[PDB]
Amino acid sequence: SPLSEYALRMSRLSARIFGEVARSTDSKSMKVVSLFSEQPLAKKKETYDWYPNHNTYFALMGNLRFLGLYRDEHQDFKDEQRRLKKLRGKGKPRKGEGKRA
Amino acid sequence: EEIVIPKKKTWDKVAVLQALASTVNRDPTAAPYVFHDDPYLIPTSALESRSFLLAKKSGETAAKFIINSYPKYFQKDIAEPHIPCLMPEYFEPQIEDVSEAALEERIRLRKVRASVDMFDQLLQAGTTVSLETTNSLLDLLCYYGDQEPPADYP
Amino acid sequence: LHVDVPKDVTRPTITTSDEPDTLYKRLSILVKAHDRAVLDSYEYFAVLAAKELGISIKVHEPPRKIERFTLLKSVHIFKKHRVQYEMRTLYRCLELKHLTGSTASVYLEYIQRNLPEGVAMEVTKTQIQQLPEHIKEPMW
Amino acid sequence: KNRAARVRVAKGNKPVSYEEAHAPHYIAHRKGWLSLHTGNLDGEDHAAERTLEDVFLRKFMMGTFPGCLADQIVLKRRANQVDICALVLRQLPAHKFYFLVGYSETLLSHFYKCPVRLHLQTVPSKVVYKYI
Amino acid sequence: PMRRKALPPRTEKMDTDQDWPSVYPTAAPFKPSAVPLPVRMGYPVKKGVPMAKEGNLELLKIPNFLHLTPVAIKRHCAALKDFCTEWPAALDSDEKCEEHFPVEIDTADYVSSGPSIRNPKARAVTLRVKLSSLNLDNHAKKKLIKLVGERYCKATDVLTITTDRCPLKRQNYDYAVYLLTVLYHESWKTEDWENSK
Amino acid sequence: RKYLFKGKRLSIFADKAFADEPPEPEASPSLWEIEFAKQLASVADQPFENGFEEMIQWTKEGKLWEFPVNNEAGLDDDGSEFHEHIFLDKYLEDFPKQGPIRLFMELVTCGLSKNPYLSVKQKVEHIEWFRNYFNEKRDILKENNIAFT
Amino acid sequence: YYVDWRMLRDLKRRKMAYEYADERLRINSLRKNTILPKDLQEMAGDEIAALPRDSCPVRIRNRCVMTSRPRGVKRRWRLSRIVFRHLADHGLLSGVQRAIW
Ligand SMILES: [Mg+2]
Ligand SMILES: [Mg+2]
Repeated sequence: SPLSEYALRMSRLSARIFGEVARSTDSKSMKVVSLFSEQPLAKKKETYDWYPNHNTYFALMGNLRFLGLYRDEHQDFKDEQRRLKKLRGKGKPRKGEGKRA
Repeated sequence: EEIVIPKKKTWDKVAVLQALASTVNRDPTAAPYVFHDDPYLIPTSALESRSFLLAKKSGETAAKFIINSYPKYFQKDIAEPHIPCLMPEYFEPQIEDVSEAALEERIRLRKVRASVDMFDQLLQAGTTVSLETTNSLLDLLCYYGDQEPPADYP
Repeated sequence: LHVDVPKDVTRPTITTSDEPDTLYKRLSILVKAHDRAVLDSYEYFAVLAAKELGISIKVHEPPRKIERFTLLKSVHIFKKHRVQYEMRTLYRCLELKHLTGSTASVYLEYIQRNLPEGVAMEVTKTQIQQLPEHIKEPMW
Repeated sequence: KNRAARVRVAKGNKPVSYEEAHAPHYIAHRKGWLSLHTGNLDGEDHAAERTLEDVFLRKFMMGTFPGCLADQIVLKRRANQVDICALVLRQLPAHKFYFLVGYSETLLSHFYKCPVRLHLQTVPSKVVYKYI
Repeated sequence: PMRRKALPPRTEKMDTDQDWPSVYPTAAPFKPSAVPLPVRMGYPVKKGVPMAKEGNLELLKIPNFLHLTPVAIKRHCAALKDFCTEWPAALDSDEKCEEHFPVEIDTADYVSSGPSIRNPKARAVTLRVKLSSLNLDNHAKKKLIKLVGERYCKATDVLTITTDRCPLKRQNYDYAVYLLTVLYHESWKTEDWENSK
Repeated sequence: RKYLFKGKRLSIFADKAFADEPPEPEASPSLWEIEFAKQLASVADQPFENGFEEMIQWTKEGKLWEFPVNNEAGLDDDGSEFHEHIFLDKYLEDFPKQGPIRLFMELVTCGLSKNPYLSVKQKVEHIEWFRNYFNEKRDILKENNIAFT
Repeated sequence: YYVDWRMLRDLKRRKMAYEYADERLRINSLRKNTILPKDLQEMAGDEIAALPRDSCPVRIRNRCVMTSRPRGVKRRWRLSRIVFRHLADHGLLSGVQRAIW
């Protein structure tokens, strides 16, 4: 049914009290209220802190391994494969001195 | 007719823990709480008791050294409310300009030799130094007797 | 201790203020856990603690929730073969009544400090207060 | 055939602990959970952050106590407190354990900004549930 | 340099009339060397018994209540009695409370495990008052009910104002009290356009 | 005989009718006073005796949460009030009092009032940004018959 | 070191979206309405376009934090199905069990 003057003027009196939009606003223009009432996706802690600081973990554990307070079985395994590979003559070439000139 | 509302009691944040602590007594069959509660790790003799604690204090100092020497890895703060005592410490002055304020920082950090150098440099330029600030320098020098504060490091 | 006992144990200082105390008509404590047995033990500890402090308590078990999701079992292809996982949530509601604000703080601290690992609490305090003095009398 | 977390049969000479013996479908039936936090309960947040901390805390303890761990560690979170309960072999001298406890506690309390405590129960040797 | 030998468990020295609360003052993990009980846990193997306490990971995985025993809880609550305050005797019924304290303010706290104590749901506040308790003229009550819309429930005659827009709980709480005051005063005010209903 | 508090005294000093006349912090704590206080604490410094004493120390240092849990402990938004967050039309005075810009800014300030994730300072910054934006676009607005500032 | 160069590009996209969140909010609000002149809206359509492409929050992809897998991830744990199953099948996830019913 239609909204009579009493109904419409009461609705505006209510919106004025509850801090709602008081005017007649299109559905398109109600997005401005949504944009400024909701935290944006890029500002949510889930988004910007999605990853752990992989650099802190890799660096910190490497520093601890060199201080003797942490043991990396994986790295010790790789360190011996490089040592053996260098003896076999398959080691990494120096930069700028690769097979192709 | 009017109801009488009781007057609210108030207490410190540690009051409840203190009340619960009062109930319990020392366990006669257990080692001091500092020592680990394992038969293999219980101090048999008085020499081990002190050695075991010094090893604990030594391990605490090894962690604090790493935290204070690689602070960039211990800077992300995920604790709400914020815990100040679990953040890396910085003791070296970060004010580079040679001003009475920079001298005040060194005095606050308690560096004795660096503060003397910047005080003399301030005198060399002749810039004004407050008597209260000049007294803060003497306090540090007089109390430590011209010697850098004792500390342990590599 | 057989012979060596504390003489005058120190007790915390509790000072009565002049501010009026809050009046909680109800105080609902919804604990959640994956384990039913832990809730049973916590229910016994919490109901015993309330009865010892004079608080009125009732307990019921809200219906449990089971959340299930499906995943792909293989690392590559073999779509039709799946593995399913579930998480079970169990509830115990401790509904307290007619508590002053001092009684609700000491009780909640005591039971929250003793909350087992894996248990989540959701206190829902319901305070009762008079009407605003302006509202009491209509003013034009 | 299912290969997930199943210590397969040999010729009766492979010692396995209680944790290893039971396959995934016995979780919540015969064996419990190694980590206990509130982050996977319904209507609770920060499951991802609790899970990442667990992965690291397990890799840290393996390296910090190399060859001294009798079984997987048990992680218990209460409020902001973290509690690590580890079965450790009696290989190292006693004083060395006091050093590693002080070090590992202080380091992990300044890394996650929470009070972290280490609880060590020492076993003479690994406990064998059955030989498979 | 022989290997170190572990001492015998201290349970051996524990009397059967000891003060157990002192043994486990606070929440701790299960310590087979401190708990003087022959407890066993584990699905037993065929022709086998459940595993023993020493080196038992399953007992360690349990959140035990050894620190919370019936003797401890009673000794604890005895100390905690000085903190409590007495509820006013006159308010012996819920109807009596509605008479003198018609406004109900709902606030929720949440306890979880983690480094952060922050929960988004803790800001919300809910005010519930009955219109019968409010002094409203026949005109006022009709105006109050039209403005509030679905917040008013005819069956229960309760107005529910839920405010979560403000960041903090003290702000949301003060806002709900404000919303009631404006609705009450506006309801009594009569506007000329109201004569056209 | 050897009564501890019965007998002659030095009498160099007199009864303190006036007591503690100068304030304890006559000056900001000096290194001498700051260091002596640290030593007084060490006099009674004994190790933890149980989990309660350990938790008591952690609480005093902020390491352990306070109980009962308050999810907003230490979280005060600049000591603001509800009316500061909700009523934001005071900041729209510089904008045109009527017209399309007013209709738009009404929607903007309505959303900001319903925003619990921003402080008042941040909300004001959003409004200030639009004031400077429309000022820059004065010429395009004038073509459309809208007059700004 | 992060898992791979793809996770590195994603991390930077997440940190540039956080920088440009307010800006892209304020500008985009001027476009999501019917109350402002179309001349202003046509111009705001280009100010938002001129911002760097990595400021756009729809170029973020949720990857397994430990293997950097683009698909198969569960958003509550930020892990791929393969990594999740390894932790779940070992009793290391608190409350996760197999679903039998
Ligand atoms: Mg790679
Ligand atoms: Mg996408």
